[PDB]
Amino acid sequence: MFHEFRDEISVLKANNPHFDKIFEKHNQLDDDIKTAEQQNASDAEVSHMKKQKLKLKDEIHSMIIEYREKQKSERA
Repeated sequence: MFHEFRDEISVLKANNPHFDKIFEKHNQLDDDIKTAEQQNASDAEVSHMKKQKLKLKDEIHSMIIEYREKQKSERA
């Protein structure tokens, strides 16, 4: 919810060269969970897809962790 969670996560993670793979794979999950949530072909299917969301999110969120430690270690 913090500014650095949407501004640091969307600016550094949504614009970093790694976003290509980290965001494409992550954006795919959110695309598979939403496409599955549209009709909910199967609760277990829609609930299993989300499990990959927070998982594929950890990589996007984890990037910031390494970004705040590199920017503070490299810049600070």
